[PDB]
Amino acid sequence: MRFVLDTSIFVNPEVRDRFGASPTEAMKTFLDYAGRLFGRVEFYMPPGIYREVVHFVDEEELLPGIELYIIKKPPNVHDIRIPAFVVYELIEDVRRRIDKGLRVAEKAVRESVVETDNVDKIIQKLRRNYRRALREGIVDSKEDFELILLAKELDATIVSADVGILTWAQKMGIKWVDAANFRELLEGLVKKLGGKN
Amino acid sequence: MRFVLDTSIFVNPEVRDRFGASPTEAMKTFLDYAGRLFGRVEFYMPPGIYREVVHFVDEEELLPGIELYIIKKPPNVHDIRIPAFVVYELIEDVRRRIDKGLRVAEKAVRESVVETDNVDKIIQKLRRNYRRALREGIVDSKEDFELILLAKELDATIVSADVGILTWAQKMGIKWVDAANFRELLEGLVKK
Repeated sequence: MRFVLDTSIFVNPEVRDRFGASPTEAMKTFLDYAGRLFGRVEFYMPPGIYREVVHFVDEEELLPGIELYIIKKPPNVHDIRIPAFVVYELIEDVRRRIDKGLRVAEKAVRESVVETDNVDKIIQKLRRNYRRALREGIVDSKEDFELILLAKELDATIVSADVGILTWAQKMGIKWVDAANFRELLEGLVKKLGGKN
Repeated sequence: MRFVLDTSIFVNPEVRDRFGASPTEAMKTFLDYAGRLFGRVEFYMPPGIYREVVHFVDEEELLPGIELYIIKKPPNVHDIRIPAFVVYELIEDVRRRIDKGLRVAEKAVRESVVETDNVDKIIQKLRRNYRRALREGIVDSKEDFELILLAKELDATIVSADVGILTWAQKMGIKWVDAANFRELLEGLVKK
């Protein structure tokens, strides 16, 4: 049994809280389950996803588990074929993520700026935040593709709280589970396989 | 012989001028060649590309040719498989198209915003121009994929002046020609 993990159960405050009060504690709780399933169940992340979660998590404090129990593996691309509609999936993902980023970038400017600020100061704040929304929207959509393609090739279950990802997985015939229910699934996997829970 | 046409030879002033002084004139000149090659050479556009060209071209003033000699055909997507690296090509294309838009949005904001605008007005000018850059960057990248996939399925030659599209065609082993030389290519086909 193989799982491909999105950032959700570690970095999304409304789902990672089922595992811990911080990303580091959430990861620690996850790794305790992953350790108890070592050799029976494998957990994968594309490298770009892993780099995002460990921006928030204390990697040094979670050795050896953080390196042994999460497999960092980019999907294979050479000689691999995918449905053509995947391109439309990626396009909607980019538009979905960028539109949200623009709102976030706008709301961020409207909290920092005061009516007395000059024109150039206002423009540089919006341009900076808009540029960040675009670049993050693009990388994250590519990372979404990596997750999908990795789980497809591994015949693994995707673990995410992102509705767009789960619908995309569904359409491609990829197994998935809602990340909000992942701890429940992990608890049931330990009980099905033995050992202290 | 089959050709898949980008907007270039109709809407890009630096390329269509080789066919006519306006998009309508360019289309008229092109249809002149396309009519005389009817039955020998077929010309295709994805529907989204066609709608873009005829926003600038008076479709009414060019009947019957504009309807007979250009085949509007979306690529097939159902049950179609593509190489996975196409998605990476599309990602680079999106970034390329968005980057171009940012320059357009940049100059447009720079001219539109004035010292007197309140905070709401500056934000609305910036948001409006950036959203338009994003929207067009997204549509153009999807149309670029439609062009690419169409030419793939037809084994047709892409006709474009867009560096992104030609590089994408090259990587995928799709025939292409620089649209700046298309009239010259058409002239040589007609003499045949």
